[PDB]
Parts: sequence; structure tokens; C-alpha cells
Amino acid sequence: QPSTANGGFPSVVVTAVTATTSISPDIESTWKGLLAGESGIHALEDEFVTKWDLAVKIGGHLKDPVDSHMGRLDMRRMSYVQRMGKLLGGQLWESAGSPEVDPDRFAVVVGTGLGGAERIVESYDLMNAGGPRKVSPLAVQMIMPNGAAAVIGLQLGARAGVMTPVSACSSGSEAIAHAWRQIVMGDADVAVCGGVEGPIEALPIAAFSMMRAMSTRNDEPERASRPFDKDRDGFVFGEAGALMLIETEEHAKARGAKPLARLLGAGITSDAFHMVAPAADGVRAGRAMTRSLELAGLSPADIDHVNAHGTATPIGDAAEANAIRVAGCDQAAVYAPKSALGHSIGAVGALESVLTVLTLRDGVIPPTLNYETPDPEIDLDVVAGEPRYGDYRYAVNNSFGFGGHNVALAFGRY
Amino acid sequence: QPSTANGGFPSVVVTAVTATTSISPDIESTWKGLLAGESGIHALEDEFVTKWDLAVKIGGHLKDPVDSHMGRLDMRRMSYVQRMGKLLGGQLWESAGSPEVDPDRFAVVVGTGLGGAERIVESYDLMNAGGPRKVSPLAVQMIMPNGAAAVIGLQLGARAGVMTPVSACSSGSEAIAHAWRQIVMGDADVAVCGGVEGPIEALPIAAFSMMRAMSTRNDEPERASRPFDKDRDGFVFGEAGALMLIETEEHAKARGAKPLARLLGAGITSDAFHMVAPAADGVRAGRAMTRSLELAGLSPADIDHVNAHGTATPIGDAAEANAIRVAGCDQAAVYAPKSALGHSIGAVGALESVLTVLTLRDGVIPPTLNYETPDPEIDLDVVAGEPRYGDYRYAVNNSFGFGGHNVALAFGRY
Ligand SMILES: CCCCCS(=O)(=O)Nc1ccc2[nH]c(C#N)c(C)c2c1
Ligand SMILES: CCCCCS(=O)(=O)Nc1ccc2[nH]c(C#N)c(C)c2c1
Ligand code: NA
Ligand code: NA
Repeated sequence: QPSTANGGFPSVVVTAVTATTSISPDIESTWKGLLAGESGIHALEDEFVTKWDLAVKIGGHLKDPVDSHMGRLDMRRMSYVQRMGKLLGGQLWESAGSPEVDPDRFAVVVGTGLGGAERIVESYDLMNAGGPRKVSPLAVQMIMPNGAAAVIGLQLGARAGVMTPVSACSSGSEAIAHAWRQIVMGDADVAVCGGVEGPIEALPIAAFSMMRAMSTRNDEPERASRPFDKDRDGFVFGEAGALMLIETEEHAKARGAKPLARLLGAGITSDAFHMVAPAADGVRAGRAMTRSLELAGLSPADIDHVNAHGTATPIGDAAEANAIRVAGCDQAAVYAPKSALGHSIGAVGALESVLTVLTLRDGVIPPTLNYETPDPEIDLDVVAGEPRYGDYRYAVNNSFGFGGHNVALAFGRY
Repeated sequence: QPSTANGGFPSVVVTAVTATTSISPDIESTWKGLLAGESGIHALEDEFVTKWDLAVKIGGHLKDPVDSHMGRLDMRRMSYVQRMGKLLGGQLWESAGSPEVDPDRFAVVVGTGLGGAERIVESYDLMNAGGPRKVSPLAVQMIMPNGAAAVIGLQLGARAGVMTPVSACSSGSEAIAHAWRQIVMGDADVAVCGGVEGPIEALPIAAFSMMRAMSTRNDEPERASRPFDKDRDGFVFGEAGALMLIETEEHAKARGAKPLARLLGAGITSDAFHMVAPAADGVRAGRAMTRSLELAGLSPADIDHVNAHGTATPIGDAAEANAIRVAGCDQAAVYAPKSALGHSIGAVGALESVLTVLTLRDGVIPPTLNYETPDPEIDLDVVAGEPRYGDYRYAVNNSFGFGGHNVALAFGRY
């Protein structure tokens, strides 16, 4: 059956990446900080933590706020994720040399966890106060969850499809998966793909912490996100947004673009087990990893690196450990970037995909922070202490979102 | 290049359909009503129209409300679209004979326009009143827009992927498109696909009517939705939710299922022109129709029927008329079901896909209501007056949502 290795699918490569994180607005500066063991998780100086006395007092805001780049009109015309999307879309295109592509062969796939939710309550108040004629004619285009992808496609002139997949923590990775499908199926030759997500606020914290899914180690904020560690106690919020430019290898050579890595395959499965909790056996999540290898043309032996979902919840890490074993990749070097960057829901899958690309390019994996006592039930070779330089040829990025959505992206060194 | 006609793609057929509309909760009763010229659009006895003195006083609520089938627990555990999804998912499976499929080969793709938006403001109030511990642990799984698809996949046991595409009015059609992709790419053999959407309320009416996109013919509610008519003045809301069961032809023969029609191809393009308005030249929208024919293996001559997007806005119908001309399908018989069923955003593309399947099965197209004075600039052969019985071999369903999202589904008579 067709595969990228046997020529069944056209070769797709990553040619540009961009991300804003709790470490830095510059993806290369974030990469450097991760290698130095830096963490973006700190104590929250926000007034809503003292106002509600939240159980969670830790999390990482963006190092460079999005609205510090937004004028009066952008604060008027777009939602937050649309503002983040326009900012990241412009940085990505300039970083790629601002090429002139065929719009009819240019697609955009940007995932998100919720959408323009804050614009719902704004138009909600604007009518309760003054009536229906006080809701802006731009309200519809601000609230629609496809708005971020629509803003990016309109800004860059993408006419081969503008899509927005929704799947909680796997939204960002699934967007890259569908952009890869849009190319190998012949519907496009170049695609901007990634994920955006809103900022940290009181209601997201309350909703997720009521599931006992978040960490409560407020005394040491940098030490709280402990994926695969035995003293973990949930995940930590870490604001992020990431986009990458993918295109066929022949499209990259024709415009003189230096590819950063290869996008080899993508697998999408589902648990059908629980509305928020992952399946303990990790069979379907591991099947997503296997599916990405089949479309790539690889076997579990070729996988040298696994960028794990690793949220640091007790049940999540244990389920992924079984998933990696089911996929036969338990000999690979594992990295859990949420140990330093936290969880950004709809954008984290895209961010960790960029980190996977940077790992293959530089042949180095940053250390998983706070991994000090290995969980006995979780026996995996995770990188810790200091960066591990290695000959990493192929890597798989995992993203298992709430609702049982499993997405695995197979990446290869260029 | 691979196609369904030349064996490049496996043959996919529709084996079961289900929908709740403003006409009837039974899809066959809705089909009968459409053929008799019935309309689901009436005057709104809702108190919010008199409360805000809305410019729009027309629209069609569901003939059978969703919550009339929902007990105390369902009103506690799920959002509206999740409640609609669970209801439609159960009706679809029973209508298909309740088969036992391989869960690892069973996928679900359900689109929606917004998600569990009303659960945001509920948890918003529940914390303002009593604090963070008053938000339910089920709040996360109710608000996530992937919730409707997640509820259906968990109810039916779909483990080959649960996806939720967001693209406004094309969400329902795009879901069927990705489910067709999930099958022909080998990731699944059977898929439940469709769209769900929330009910008519004051804020959706105010937001869309501020764009001058809705009809104001409140004196004659049944006469207001006039797609391709010269006295049209916007669209009319019509609540709906629809799901269909698609599977490979060999999967349908192995379980003794009578196919209703064939799903032959799907094309997804984007305008990249305006945040809400369609491109006047209709080039990209028509390209989506052409793309569905290429994947199907057909040419514009084979298209006997076009289930038009036809919202009855002045700019929308004119843009689609150019799109049909660009695709070379302007000789086909056109049907605009929004003339009788209205617009249901994220669900209407799925509903009109079911109507396309029923048209090919019964060889008849219902009359486009209120089409009495053809627009001079719009010269197309639309069905009107009474149902037109014909030898319809192939049909294309159009869905051009806000944001420039164009999806065309190519269907063939079985
Ligand atoms: C770092 C991860 C935080 C989770 C965010 S989220 O999962 O809850 N989704 C979401 C989407 C859009 C949003 N806009 C606003 C405003 N203002 C908020 C709070 C917001 C949240
Ligand atoms: C018939 C078409 C109407 C448009 C609906 S919509 O496009 O505005 N999307 C949406 C999604 C979920 C919702 N839940 C609730 C409640 N309660 C509402 C009002 C709602 C609306
Ligand atoms: Na990962
Ligand atoms: Na249609």
C-alpha cells in the first residue's frame, strides 16, 4: 500500500516554523532556553488567583503578550486567537522569505481548543445593555472557531482550503495531520499549519482543576510539571501558539528553501472509552503511532525519539507509557516538553511538533525538567539532567487530547 | 491519478440517514413534506423576539424538540449539541439495523458551527455566584466543541478517529468530506458523519441580522426564504441536525445493507477574499465542485442535479450562480432546500447531503419554494412549482460557509 518511503506519497518537508511560548516569542530563543534547562512556569501575579483563592497558583503566561503587538483596530476587529493567528502567520511568512506561492495550491489548517469564546460574552453584554443593534457586524467573524484559520488564510492568500480541526489537546497536531493529507492527496502543494489557544484565566483553571487534573505545587512553580515522575500531580498551564510551513520537497527546491525536517506520516485514532480520561491499555493511542509509521514506511525500530504528550497527570503518563509499549517504541529517547513549557491545549500539539523538528535538525533533545524519581510502573528512557546529543533519524510526536483523540506525527531528519 | 471511477479509491456508499428538521423528526416524513411543498418556517412565539423587538420575526424551530427526549441526567451531563448528537446517533444506528462493526475500523466525523457555547455562560455564572468549586467536573467535556462528536463516538464505540471540523455553514458537509477521506485512505471502513447545531436564539439573530444577511419578510414567514428569486432579502434560520452512515461497498455487502446512494468524491477549497462575504466570481467555490468531480471520475456533463447552498442572500446566490457556471454545471437541475428548511449553519450541509441522497434514490427533486420571479442575472434551471421527477444519475451538494469555506460533495445513484 502507498507510503512515503516507497513513493506512494509525495515527500513533504518543513521549511519554516514560528511559535510564541512562556519562554520567548522567538522559537530559536525558546529552543536555546529549553536546552539550558529554563522553565516558563512561574507564580501568577494575576488578580483572579487572589480573588477566587484558586487551588492552582502556577502557570506560564506568554513571555511576550500578543496584545503588545496589537493596535486599537486589531483589538476591535479580531478575537484573541485571531490576533495570535495573524501575528504568528505574519512571522512565519517572513521567516520563510515571504515567498510567492500559487494561491490555488496553498492551504491553511489551524486547530484550536475553543475559539473566540470571550467574544461571545462581550456580544452577550452588548445586547443586554443596549439591544440587538449594539452587536457589531463583525461579531460573527470574531466568534466563529474557524476565525483564526480564516484570518490567516485571508492574510496569506490561501485558496486550496482553510480548515479548523477541534480535538482539545490534539487540535494542533491534528491540524498538521490534515495539512499533510491535503498535500499527499493532491489538493495542495504548500500549507501553513499549527494551533492557537487562548490565555490562562480563572474559569479554565477552575474547570480543569475540578477534575483533579492540574498540579498544586504552588510553592515551587518550576518544579510542578513532573511528567513521568512519581511525585507528579497533574498538568500546568503554559500559554503557546505555533505554526509551521510544510510543502512538497519539489516545491521547496523550486523556491530555494532549506528544509528543516521531513513530515513522513500521521495517524489519527480514538479511544471511545471515556469523555476525558485516556484508556489505560493505551491500545488506540499506540495504534495512532503505528498508523503514522505505516504511512511513513517505517517500523518501531527506526524511531529514535518520541516527543511525548506527557501532561504529568497520574493517569495520562501511565496510559502513554503503555501506548509507547504497544507501538513498540519503548526503546526510543522520550522528551516531555510540558515539563518546561506547560500545557496549551489546542496549540501544544503544534508547538511540540516544532520542537520535534528542531530536535531532528540539531540532533539534540532538551532535558525533561523535574524528572528526578522515575515512576516504577513507567520504565521508559526519558532524557533528563542535561541535553542528550544523539543521532536521531526518525521521531514521533504524540498528542492525546481529552475526548480520546489520539494523533501521532512521524517526523524524519532531512 | 487515482479516482473512484478508475478504481483508485474504494467505493463508498451511504447506508443509513437520520435528521431532525423544522418539518419533522423523521427524515422520511421531512422528505414527504418537502415534496408536498411544506415549509418549516413560521412566526416566532418566543418571548425574546418581543423582548428585543428583533428585526427578524421568522424562522423554524425543530418540529420535535431535542430536550423532549432528554431526562434530568442528560440535561445535567451534556450540552445541547451533545444531546442532539446522542439522539441522532442512536436513531441512525437503529435505522441501520444496529450492526456490529469493528471499532478499530469505525470513525466519526461530526461538524458544528460553535459547540457547547451555552455551557460557557453557565459555568461563568456558577463561579461568579459561588466560586471555582461550583463548576461541575463535567464542565470541560460539555463545552469542548469536539464534545458532540466525542459523545457519538463513545456511544457507538468508534475507535478509528473522532473528528470535528469547524467551518460555519460548511461544517456539516466538510465532516462528510473528511469521513470519506478517512475511508479511501484506509484508516476506516465505516463512518458516522454529519453535523449538529444549536437552536434559534436572540444573539444569533442579532449577530447575523446586523450584517444585513437575514430576511425581514415577517408578514409571510413561509414566503421569506427566496433563494435565487429577485425579491430575496437574506436567509432564514431553520433548526436541523443530520447524520449519515457511510461505508465501503464491500463492507455494506458483507452485512447485508441496502445502499441508498454512492459517495463519489469531495472537494474543499477556500476563497481567501473576505471574512464573511463570498467571492463574486465564484472561481474557488466552483473549483470545489470541479475537485469533487476529479476525485469521483466524472465531468460536468454527468451532473444532472445540484443541491445548491442557496441561502437567499443577494450576494450569496449570485456568487453561487457564477460558481456553478465556472464548474460547467449550469445545465443541471438546481434545488435550494433552504427555501423550505432554512439555514442551520453547522448542520445544514449534512442535512442537504441527506436530501441529495434521497433525491438520487427516489429520482425526484422537491420544488424550491417561493421561486416566482427569476433573478435576471441568475439564469439557472431551478426546480419549482411541483416536484420534478427525472433520471438523475449524479448530483453535487454545495456548501459555501462564512469565512470562504467551499465544500462540494459528489453523489451518485446506486
Ligand atoms: C494556556 C492554556 C489555557 C487554556 C485556554 S482554553 O482551553 O480554556 N481555551 C480558550 C480559548 C480562547 C480564550 N479567550 C479567552 C479570553 N479572554 C480565554 C480565557 C480563552 C480560552
Ligand atoms: C438554526 C440555526 C441557529 C444558529 C445557531 S449558532 O450558529 O449561533 N450556534 C450555536 C451553537 C450552540 C448553541 N447553544 C445554544 C443555547 N442555549 C445556542 C443559542 C447555540 C448556538
Ligand atoms: Na509530544
Ligand atoms: Na446544498
